[PDB]
Amino acid sequence: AVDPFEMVRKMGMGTNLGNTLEAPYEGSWSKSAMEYYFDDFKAAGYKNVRIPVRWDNHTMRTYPYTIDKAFLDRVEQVVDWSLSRGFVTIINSHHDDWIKEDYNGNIERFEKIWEQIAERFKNKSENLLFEIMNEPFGNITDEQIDDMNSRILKIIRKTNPTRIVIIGGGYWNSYNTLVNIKIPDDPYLIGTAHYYDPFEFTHQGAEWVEGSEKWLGRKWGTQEDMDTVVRVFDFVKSWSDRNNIPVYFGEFAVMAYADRTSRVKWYDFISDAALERGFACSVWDNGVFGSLDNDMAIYNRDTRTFDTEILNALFNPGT
Repeated sequence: AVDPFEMVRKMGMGTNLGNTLEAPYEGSWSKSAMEYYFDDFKAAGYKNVRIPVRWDNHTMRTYPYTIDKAFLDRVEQVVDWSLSRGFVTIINSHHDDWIKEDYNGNIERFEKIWEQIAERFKNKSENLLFEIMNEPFGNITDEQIDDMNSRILKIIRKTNPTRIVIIGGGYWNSYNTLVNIKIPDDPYLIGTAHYYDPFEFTHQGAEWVEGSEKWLGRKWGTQEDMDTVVRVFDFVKSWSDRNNIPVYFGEFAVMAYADRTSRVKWYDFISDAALERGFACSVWDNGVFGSLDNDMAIYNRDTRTFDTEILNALFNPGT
Protein backbone atom coordinates (compact mmCIF):
# COMPACT_ATOMS: atom_id res chain seq x y z
CA ALA A 1 0.00 0.00 0.00
CA VAL A 2 1.81 2.92 -1.60
CA ASP A 3 1.03 6.50 -2.64
CA PRO A 4 0.58 6.78 -6.49
CA PHE A 5 2.97 9.76 -6.60
CA GLU A 6 5.83 7.70 -5.07
CA MET A 7 5.07 4.89 -7.53
CA VAL A 8 5.33 7.31 -10.43
CA ARG A 9 8.80 8.34 -9.02
CA LYS A 10 9.97 4.72 -8.74
CA MET A 11 8.64 4.04 -12.26
CA GLY A 12 10.88 6.70 -13.81
CA MET A 13 11.77 5.82 -17.37
CA GLY A 14 10.92 2.41 -18.79
CA THR A 15 9.93 0.23 -21.72
CA ASN A 16 7.12 -1.68 -23.34
CA LEU A 17 7.44 -5.39 -24.19
CA GLY A 18 5.97 -4.65 -27.61
CA ASN A 19 4.20 -6.93 -30.12
CA THR A 20 4.62 -9.85 -27.79
CA LEU A 21 1.69 -10.98 -25.67
CA GLU A 22 -0.80 -8.57 -27.32
CA ALA A 23 -0.47 -10.41 -30.60
CA PRO A 24 -3.26 -12.93 -31.35
CA TYR A 25 -0.97 -15.68 -30.03
CA GLU A 26 2.42 -15.04 -28.50
CA GLY A 27 5.17 -15.27 -31.16
CA SER A 28 2.91 -14.61 -34.14
CA TRP A 29 4.49 -11.11 -34.25
CA SER A 30 7.78 -10.25 -32.52
CA LYS A 31 9.58 -12.96 -30.57
CA SER A 32 7.98 -14.53 -27.48
CA ALA A 33 8.85 -13.41 -23.99
CA MET A 34 12.20 -14.56 -22.67
CA GLU A 35 13.72 -14.16 -19.27
CA TYR A 36 16.92 -12.56 -20.72
CA TYR A 37 15.02 -9.54 -22.08
CA PHE A 38 14.54 -8.45 -18.48
CA ASP A 39 18.26 -8.77 -17.64
CA ASP A 40 18.97 -6.63 -20.65
CA PHE A 41 16.30 -4.05 -19.85
CA LYS A 42 17.70 -3.83 -16.32
CA ALA A 43 21.27 -3.40 -17.57
CA ALA A 44 19.97 -0.71 -19.95
CA GLY A 45 18.65 1.20 -16.87
CA TYR A 46 14.84 0.87 -17.46
CA LYS A 47 12.95 0.96 -14.14
CA ASN A 48 9.63 -0.33 -15.45
CA VAL A 49 8.21 -2.86 -17.90
CA ARG A 50 4.76 -2.48 -19.41
CA ILE A 51 3.53 -5.84 -20.71
CA PRO A 52 0.70 -5.66 -23.30
CA VAL A 53 -1.67 -8.64 -23.08
CA ARG A 54 -4.44 -9.61 -25.54
CA TRP A 55 -6.73 -11.92 -23.61
CA ASP A 56 -9.14 -12.58 -26.52
CA ASN A 57 -7.92 -15.88 -27.98
CA HIS A 58 -7.09 -17.30 -24.51
CA THR A 59 -10.54 -16.52 -23.16
CA MET A 60 -13.79 -18.39 -23.70
CA ARG A 61 -16.40 -16.67 -25.82
CA THR A 62 -19.32 -18.13 -23.88
CA TYR A 63 -20.29 -18.16 -20.22
CA PRO A 64 -18.46 -18.27 -17.80
CA TYR A 65 -15.84 -16.52 -19.99
CA THR A 66 -12.96 -18.37 -18.36
CA ILE A 67 -9.35 -17.63 -19.21
CA ASP A 68 -7.22 -20.71 -20.12
CA LYS A 69 -5.26 -21.57 -16.92
CA ALA A 70 -2.19 -22.18 -19.11
CA PHE A 71 -2.32 -18.62 -20.44
CA LEU A 72 -2.55 -17.07 -16.98
CA ASP A 73 0.42 -19.27 -15.94
CA ARG A 74 2.40 -17.99 -18.92
CA VAL A 75 1.58 -14.35 -18.02
CA GLU A 76 2.33 -14.96 -14.29
CA GLN A 77 5.70 -16.38 -15.29
CA VAL A 78 6.59 -13.30 -17.39
CA VAL A 79 5.30 -10.93 -14.68
CA ASP A 80 7.33 -12.80 -12.07
CA TRP A 81 10.51 -12.31 -14.17
CA SER A 82 9.78 -8.59 -14.13
CA LEU A 83 9.02 -8.32 -10.40
CA SER A 84 12.11 -10.46 -9.55
CA ARG A 85 14.41 -7.85 -11.08
CA GLY A 86 12.70 -4.96 -9.14
CA PHE A 87 10.79 -3.52 -12.12
CA VAL A 88 7.51 -1.71 -11.75
CA THR A 89 5.50 -4.12 -13.89
CA ILE A 90 2.30 -3.35 -15.73
CA ILE A 91 -0.19 -5.72 -17.26
CA ASN A 92 -3.22 -4.66 -19.18
CA SER A 93 -5.71 -5.64 -21.89
CA HIS A 94 -4.35 -4.61 -25.24
CA HIS A 95 -5.79 -5.12 -28.71
CA ASP A 96 -8.89 -6.57 -27.16
CA ASP A 97 -10.87 -4.49 -29.67
CA TRP A 98 -14.04 -6.61 -29.38
CA ILE A 99 -15.07 -4.60 -26.23
CA LYS A 100 -14.44 -1.28 -28.02
CA GLU A 101 -16.58 -2.27 -31.06
CA ASP A 102 -19.62 -3.42 -29.06
CA TYR A 103 -19.43 -2.23 -25.49
CA ASN A 104 -23.01 -3.17 -24.74
CA GLY A 105 -22.85 -6.82 -25.96
CA ASN A 106 -19.43 -7.62 -24.53
CA ILE A 107 -19.10 -5.81 -21.19
CA GLU A 108 -20.13 -9.00 -19.33
CA ARG A 109 -17.08 -10.78 -20.76
CA PHE A 110 -14.62 -7.94 -20.13
CA GLU A 111 -15.88 -7.82 -16.52
CA LYS A 112 -15.17 -11.56 -16.23
CA ILE A 113 -11.62 -11.28 -17.71
CA TRP A 114 -10.72 -8.61 -15.15
CA GLU A 115 -12.33 -10.52 -12.32
CA GLN A 116 -9.98 -13.42 -13.08
CA ILE A 117 -6.86 -11.31 -13.68
CA ALA A 118 -7.57 -9.55 -10.40
CA GLU A 119 -7.86 -12.99 -8.71
CA ARG A 120 -4.71 -14.62 -10.10
CA PHE A 121 -2.52 -11.63 -9.30
CA LYS A 122 -4.22 -10.61 -6.04
CA ASN A 123 -1.11 -11.54 -3.98
CA LYS A 124 1.55 -9.92 -6.09
CA SER A 125 3.80 -7.13 -4.97
CA GLU A 126 2.52 -3.56 -5.09
CA ASN A 127 4.89 -2.99 -8.04
CA LEU A 128 2.50 -4.97 -10.19
CA LEU A 129 0.06 -2.40 -11.61
CA PHE A 130 -3.23 -3.09 -13.43
CA GLU A 131 -4.05 -1.00 -16.51
CA ILE A 132 -7.67 -1.42 -17.54
CA MET A 133 -7.81 -0.80 -21.25
CA ASN A 134 -5.24 0.15 -23.82
CA GLU A 135 -6.29 2.74 -26.35
CA PRO A 136 -10.13 2.94 -26.54
CA PHE A 137 -11.11 4.03 -30.06
CA GLY A 138 -14.08 3.75 -32.41
CA ASN A 139 -17.61 2.81 -31.39
CA ILE A 140 -17.22 3.03 -27.63
CA THR A 141 -18.35 6.45 -26.21
CA ASP A 142 -16.73 8.70 -23.59
CA GLU A 143 -19.66 7.88 -21.31
CA GLN A 144 -18.99 4.18 -21.83
CA ILE A 145 -15.26 4.65 -21.18
CA ASP A 146 -16.06 6.44 -17.86
CA ASP A 147 -18.56 3.69 -17.03
CA MET A 148 -16.03 0.98 -17.76
CA ASN A 149 -13.25 2.51 -15.62
CA SER A 150 -15.64 2.78 -12.64
CA ARG A 151 -17.13 -0.71 -13.24
CA ILE A 152 -13.90 -2.64 -13.70
CA LEU A 153 -12.11 -0.76 -10.90
CA LYS A 154 -14.84 -1.90 -8.53
CA ILE A 155 -14.31 -5.56 -9.56
CA ILE A 156 -10.57 -5.25 -9.06
CA ARG A 157 -11.01 -3.70 -5.56
CA LYS A 158 -12.97 -6.74 -4.31
CA THR A 159 -9.68 -8.75 -4.30
CA ASN A 160 -7.06 -5.97 -4.69
CA PRO A 161 -8.07 -3.34 -2.12
CA THR A 162 -5.01 -1.07 -2.65
CA ARG A 163 -3.16 -2.01 -5.88
CA ILE A 164 -2.68 0.92 -8.20
CA VAL A 165 -4.91 0.97 -11.25
CA ILE A 166 -4.12 2.93 -14.40
CA ILE A 167 -6.91 4.57 -16.39
CA GLY A 168 -7.17 6.75 -19.50
CA GLY A 169 -9.69 7.92 -22.03
CA GLY A 170 -10.74 7.65 -25.68
CA TYR A 171 -9.04 8.57 -28.93
CA TRP A 172 -6.12 6.11 -28.38
CA ASN A 173 -5.54 7.26 -24.82
CA SER A 174 -4.98 10.81 -26.10
CA TYR A 175 -4.00 13.46 -23.51
CA ASN A 176 -7.01 15.54 -24.66
CA THR A 177 -9.19 12.83 -23.51
CA LEU A 178 -7.28 12.01 -20.24
CA VAL A 179 -7.89 15.54 -19.08
CA ASN A 180 -11.67 15.05 -19.38
CA ILE A 181 -12.24 11.56 -17.89
CA LYS A 182 -14.34 11.02 -14.83
CA ILE A 183 -11.92 9.99 -12.12
CA PRO A 184 -13.46 7.40 -9.82
CA ASP A 185 -13.40 8.37 -6.11
CA ASP A 186 -10.36 6.11 -5.39
CA PRO A 187 -6.96 7.12 -3.89
CA TYR A 188 -4.80 4.46 -5.71
CA LEU A 189 -4.98 5.62 -9.30
CA ILE A 190 -2.78 6.93 -12.11
CA GLY A 191 -3.89 8.49 -15.40
CA THR A 192 -2.30 7.68 -18.76
CA ALA A 193 -1.93 9.04 -22.23
CA HIS A 194 0.07 7.91 -25.27
CA TYR A 195 2.08 10.64 -26.94
CA TYR A 196 2.62 10.23 -30.67
CA ASP A 197 2.23 13.90 -31.71
CA PRO A 198 2.58 14.93 -34.43
CA PHE A 199 1.03 11.63 -35.54
CA GLU A 200 2.03 12.11 -39.21
CA PHE A 201 5.65 12.52 -38.14
CA THR A 202 5.76 9.62 -35.69
CA HIS A 203 3.89 7.26 -37.95
CA GLN A 204 5.24 8.14 -41.40
CA GLY A 205 5.31 5.00 -43.54
CA ALA A 206 3.78 2.81 -40.83
CA GLU A 207 2.31 0.10 -43.01
CA TRP A 208 -0.74 -0.51 -40.79
CA VAL A 209 -1.83 3.17 -41.09
CA GLU A 210 -3.77 3.84 -44.26
CA GLY A 211 -2.11 6.83 -46.06
CA SER A 212 1.33 6.66 -44.20
CA GLU A 213 3.37 6.74 -47.38
CA LYS A 214 2.44 10.38 -47.92
CA TRP A 215 4.13 11.61 -44.70
CA LEU A 216 7.55 10.11 -45.59
CA GLY A 217 10.29 12.76 -45.27
CA ARG A 218 8.58 14.76 -42.49
CA LYS A 219 11.13 16.26 -40.15
CA TRP A 220 10.73 17.36 -36.52
CA GLY A 221 12.75 19.76 -34.42
CA THR A 222 11.72 23.43 -34.96
CA GLN A 223 11.16 25.97 -32.19
CA GLU A 224 7.36 25.68 -32.64
CA ASP A 225 7.53 21.85 -32.58
CA MET A 226 9.24 22.11 -29.21
CA ASP A 227 6.95 24.82 -27.82
CA THR A 228 3.92 22.65 -28.66
CA VAL A 229 5.21 19.72 -26.57
CA VAL A 230 5.81 22.06 -23.58
CA ARG A 231 2.36 23.74 -23.87
CA VAL A 232 0.69 20.28 -23.99
CA PHE A 233 2.76 18.85 -21.12
CA ASP A 234 2.04 21.93 -18.91
CA PHE A 235 -1.67 21.35 -19.62
CA VAL A 236 -1.36 17.73 -18.57
CA LYS A 237 0.70 18.63 -15.47
CA SER A 238 -2.03 21.14 -14.47
CA TRP A 239 -4.67 18.34 -14.69
CA SER A 240 -2.37 16.17 -12.58
CA ASP A 241 -2.00 18.92 -9.96
CA ARG A 242 -5.74 19.95 -9.93
CA ASN A 243 -7.03 16.37 -9.62
CA ASN A 244 -4.17 15.17 -7.40
CA ILE A 245 -3.46 12.23 -9.72
CA PRO A 246 -0.09 11.25 -11.22
CA VAL A 247 0.41 11.01 -14.98
CA TYR A 248 1.90 8.09 -16.91
CA PHE A 249 3.01 8.13 -20.53
CA GLY A 250 2.57 4.48 -21.32
CA GLU A 251 3.75 4.73 -24.93
CA PHE A 252 5.81 7.01 -27.16
CA ALA A 253 7.90 6.27 -30.26
CA VAL A 254 8.82 7.19 -33.80
CA MET A 255 8.98 5.05 -36.94
CA ALA A 256 12.60 4.32 -38.04
CA TYR A 257 11.51 5.70 -41.45
CA ALA A 258 11.86 9.12 -39.81
CA ASP A 259 14.89 11.26 -40.60
CA ARG A 260 17.52 10.17 -38.06
CA THR A 261 18.26 13.65 -36.57
CA SER A 262 14.50 14.28 -36.19
CA ARG A 263 13.82 10.83 -34.80
CA VAL A 264 16.41 10.90 -32.00
CA LYS A 265 15.71 14.51 -31.08
CA TRP A 266 11.98 13.68 -30.65
CA TYR A 267 12.70 10.82 -28.28
CA ASP A 268 15.09 13.07 -26.38
CA PHE A 269 12.78 16.04 -26.01
CA ILE A 270 9.65 14.04 -25.04
CA SER A 271 11.58 12.13 -22.34
CA ASP A 272 13.21 15.24 -20.95
CA ALA A 273 9.82 17.09 -20.95
CA ALA A 274 7.81 14.28 -19.30
CA LEU A 275 10.42 13.54 -16.62
CA GLU A 276 10.95 17.23 -15.73
CA ARG A 277 7.29 17.15 -14.57
CA GLY A 278 7.35 13.91 -12.62
CA PHE A 279 5.61 11.81 -15.31
CA ALA A 280 6.31 8.10 -15.46
CA CYS A 281 7.24 6.85 -18.95
CA SER A 282 7.35 3.60 -20.90
CA VAL A 283 8.91 3.89 -24.38
CA TRP A 284 7.30 1.86 -27.11
CA ASP A 285 9.55 -0.84 -28.53
CA ASN A 286 8.32 -3.55 -30.93
CA GLY A 287 11.74 -5.14 -31.65
CA VAL A 288 11.29 -4.92 -35.42
CA PHE A 289 14.12 -3.59 -37.64
CA GLY A 290 13.11 -4.95 -41.04
CA SER A 291 11.20 -3.88 -43.01
CA LEU A 292 11.24 -0.17 -41.96
CA ASP A 293 7.45 -0.56 -42.51
CA ASN A 294 7.15 -1.90 -39.03
CA ASP A 295 10.08 -0.35 -37.22
CA MET A 296 9.50 1.39 -33.85
CA ALA A 297 12.40 -0.49 -32.33
CA ILE A 298 15.17 -0.05 -29.83
CA TYR A 299 16.02 -3.56 -28.55
CA ASN A 300 16.99 -6.42 -30.91
CA ARG A 301 15.97 -9.68 -29.23
CA ASP A 302 18.22 -11.77 -31.47
CA THR A 303 21.51 -9.88 -31.17
CA ARG A 304 20.61 -8.69 -27.66
CA THR A 305 21.66 -5.05 -28.32
CA PHE A 306 20.08 -1.59 -28.16
CA ASP A 307 19.95 1.49 -30.41
CA THR A 308 22.29 3.15 -27.90
CA GLU A 309 21.84 6.66 -29.31
CA ILE A 310 18.05 6.55 -28.53
CA LEU A 311 18.50 4.72 -25.25
CA ASN A 312 20.74 7.63 -24.11
CA ALA A 313 18.13 10.24 -25.09
CA LEU A 314 15.55 8.58 -22.86
CA PHE A 315 17.74 8.78 -19.77
CA ASN A 316 19.73 11.99 -20.46
CA PRO A 317 19.02 15.69 -20.93
CA GLY A 318 19.65 17.03 -24.48
CA THR A 319 20.23 20.76 -25.31
